[PDB]
Amino acid sequence: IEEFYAQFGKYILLVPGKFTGTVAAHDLSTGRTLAWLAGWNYGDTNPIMHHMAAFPSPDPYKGFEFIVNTQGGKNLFIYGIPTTVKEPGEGFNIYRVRYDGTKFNLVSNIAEKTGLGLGVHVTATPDGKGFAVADGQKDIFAEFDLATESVRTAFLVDWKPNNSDLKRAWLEGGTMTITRLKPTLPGGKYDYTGTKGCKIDWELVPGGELFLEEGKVTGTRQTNVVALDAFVYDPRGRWGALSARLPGVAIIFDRQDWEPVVALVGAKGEPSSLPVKKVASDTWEIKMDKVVTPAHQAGFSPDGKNFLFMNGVRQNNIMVWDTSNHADPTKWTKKAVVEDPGWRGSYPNTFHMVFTPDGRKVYVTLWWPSPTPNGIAVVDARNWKLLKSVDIGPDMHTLAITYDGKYVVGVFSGYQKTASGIVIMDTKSDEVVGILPSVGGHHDCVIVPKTVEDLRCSRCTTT
Amino acid sequence: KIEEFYAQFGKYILLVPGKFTGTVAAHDLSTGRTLAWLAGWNYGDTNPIMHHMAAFPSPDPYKGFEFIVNTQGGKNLFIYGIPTTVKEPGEGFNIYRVRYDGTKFNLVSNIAEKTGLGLGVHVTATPDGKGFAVADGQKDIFAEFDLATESVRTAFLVDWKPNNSDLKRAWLEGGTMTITRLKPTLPGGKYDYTGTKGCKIDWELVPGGELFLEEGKVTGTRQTNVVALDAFVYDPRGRWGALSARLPGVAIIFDRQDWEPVVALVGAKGEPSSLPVKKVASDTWEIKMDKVVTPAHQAGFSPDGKNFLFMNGVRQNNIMVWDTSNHADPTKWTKKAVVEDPGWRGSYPNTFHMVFTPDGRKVYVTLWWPSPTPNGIAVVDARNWKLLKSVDIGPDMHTLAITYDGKYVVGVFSGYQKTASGIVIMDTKSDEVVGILPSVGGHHDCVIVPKTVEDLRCSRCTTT
Ligand SMILES: [Cu+2]
Ligand SMILES: [Cu+2]
Ligand SMILES: [Cu+2]
Ligand SMILES: [Cu+2]
Ligand SMILES: [Cu+2]
Ligand SMILES: [Cu+2]
Ligand SMILES: [Cu+2]
Ligand code: NA
Repeated sequence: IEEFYAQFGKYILLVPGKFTGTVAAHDLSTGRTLAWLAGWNYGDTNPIMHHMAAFPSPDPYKGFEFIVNTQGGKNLFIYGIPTTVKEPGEGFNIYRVRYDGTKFNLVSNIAEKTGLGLGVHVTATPDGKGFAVADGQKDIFAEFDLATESVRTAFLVDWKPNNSDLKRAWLEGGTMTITRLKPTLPGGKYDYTGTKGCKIDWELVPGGELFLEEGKVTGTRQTNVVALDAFVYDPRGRWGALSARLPGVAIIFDRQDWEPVVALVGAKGEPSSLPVKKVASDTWEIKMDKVVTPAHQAGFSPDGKNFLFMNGVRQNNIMVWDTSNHADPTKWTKKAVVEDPGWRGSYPNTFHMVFTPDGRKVYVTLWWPSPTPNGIAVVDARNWKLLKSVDIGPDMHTLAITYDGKYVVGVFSGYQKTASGIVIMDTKSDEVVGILPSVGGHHDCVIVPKTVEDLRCSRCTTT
Repeated sequence: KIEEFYAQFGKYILLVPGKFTGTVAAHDLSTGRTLAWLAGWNYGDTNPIMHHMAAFPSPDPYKGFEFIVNTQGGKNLFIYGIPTTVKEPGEGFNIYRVRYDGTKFNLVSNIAEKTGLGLGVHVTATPDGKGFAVADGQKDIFAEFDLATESVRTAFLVDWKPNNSDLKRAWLEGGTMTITRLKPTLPGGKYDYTGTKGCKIDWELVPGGELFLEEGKVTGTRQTNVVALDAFVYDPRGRWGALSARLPGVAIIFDRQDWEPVVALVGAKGEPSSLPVKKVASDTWEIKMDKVVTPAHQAGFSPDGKNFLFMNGVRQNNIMVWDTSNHADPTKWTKKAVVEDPGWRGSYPNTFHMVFTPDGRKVYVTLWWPSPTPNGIAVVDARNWKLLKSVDIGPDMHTLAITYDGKYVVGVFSGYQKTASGIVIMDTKSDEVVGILPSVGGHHDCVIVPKTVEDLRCSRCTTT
């Protein structure tokens, strides 16, 4: 067994636990868990540990830092756990955690310091000195400076539907408005702690994008939701892509002047992009005459020359843009679309991804609801053809890769109530080399990076 | 491919509680998958220190099984170094029945709320698989429960009256231990001991913590009346149970047929095998001790029931063994061997949790130390009563279970709730570690789901 682990190399796997309330680092070279922390011990009464990213450390085994965030409110009530809790904790914390070579230290709550409570993807910036967080119930994203724990920028995104009827509010198109946000409380604090700011009272769960149009999700501004998901970074610098699941759009922002420059449109058969028009000193718009399908997971390739966005449910595919023109995102155009006849139903959804460091392949999860086994698609990232699908387990989420390129490491999470695990796949044979047990509902995972170059294949360039 | 690893382990499911993680989980050791987990805080349990557990026989665990897991609460949250600013920790002391249904866990009931008894230390299944006991060493109460009707069969309180009321001498100089059969005091035949109610001390005497009380490190309203009950372990032959009391270093044998204590075994080397029990009221018994030589903690019978072990701790670190082959008469149980080692002569290691092989030829015993000394597993020849070998594992070693075919010991270590943790598997032929699996857990227990009553002889029933 130690022979088993000695193949993997000295890589540390970090995972949040979703409804377990924990975060944990595992030493893939020995099978030992190095450290873990349980949010509830600190008085977080609803620690839905959601997403995270880790910063470059010259020796992760001596120390490393990471951000992990949580959801809260009625997000406790949507995974089927028959809890009698009446008033769930507000959550939406953004925790800075440092491993000191023995234990995790809860260093700070960045959500409490800044007033932005945001509970979906966390991504590191490519120089490892800042991070972004987005939220799909509030439709806000921000980028943060790690050293000062302060907001660099924050934006609200809003939908104005053509047809105010809920079932048609996205299908018949609408106007997306992007507004740069400014702090409203004393001290330069934002007023978005806890559940404050929500358009809907819980998130749109994996594979659940259409649940809002279907009348399944309560809240006060249902038809104004776009479900922001993530801000992923071009590894070349300068640009980030903000995914918005309901319009199926990735808005490219220029991080130099903090403006949106163009809007990629996910659906197959739809234009490569739509323009972003500025309408006010801090406000921009995108007009869409229709929305063919929602989309979710998004990512750049290691060299930044491709960007992927996974259309889901109304279409299940991998949409690929040629992003090789780093100077001009209005040049980025659809170059390929990975499809398969077996993805013609509502599920599976093409899901989380990770590229090999050499950019030659991308691994993409295939998610279904219970009880179909969920899996990993292996895709040739030179000719954009599906090579292989491999079944893994129920409710498969994210993939990380060891930074030598030799093993993909993924998690599945049992819909928070059935089987869960860590899977390791050998990238030479594309076969599963083992399952390790995992007490986790993880929707995320990362391998602690040593360099900035490692972030190109980490929770920086992709979800 | 680890599947080669896992195919050798066999079809066995390991359950572990997470202590400070607040979870309980089952792992399928044949595939490495976690079958199901549950997080107590999801259910509104704000301080779910998931502590001890026992599982009941199931003809096919993979299609379903049930278990009990209980929790601690109150200031137990504050004793493992976690820099929490929480000021009003949940009261805790829940006892949960959980059922795996082949797909997920189902929190079937809260037996503490149902019965009125909040007891947060060892859980042990009875030999027939139809009942279970739970003991508590801050309240010094234990009870046996009927699983089917989720009711109390019997409950007892145990109290110490010291010869010397000075806290540092309150055990050393002896005292009277009083055992009282309790009656429910609330409507519905409920007891009144939910949450922190009944505590004599405000937290459990932590692993390796026995004397923290005499040295004045532990607050509480009845500090010199504590005996720190630990567990009620069962004779696999039936009839008898042994209730361990850490501070007096005694295991009180009870006759489960009429629920009376019958004899008190005394742990310490050089002291008598046992002391008599005197009945002094319809519901009250006494044991008199002229002194207490050392505390004792882990306790258990061999699978055949003919030996009983009690681990002396801190004043002496040894394994005391009684000949219990006389099933008819516990007053005849007499010390027959003690396992000692030069390396056991400091305060630690403390011989701790244990598991015997199905054939009874060996017993594996945890060696626990405070950080930063590597903790491990001792392998003891259970026929000649000699230490064969010690193996280093990792920090904060806890319990050991064994697969029912006898091939693998499976143990947990728990990082003092802050550092490294994991599940260790040890081949019982070579007595070497055959590897570590990751584990997000602070587990102080673990059990492999049994299929038969015979399996329980090597599970959380005969030993802790
Ligand atoms: Cu996402
Ligand atoms: Cu996911
Ligand atoms: Cu998620
Ligand atoms: Cu114990
Ligand atoms: Cu007999
Ligand atoms: Cu223990
Ligand atoms: Cu414990
Ligand atoms: Na009797």
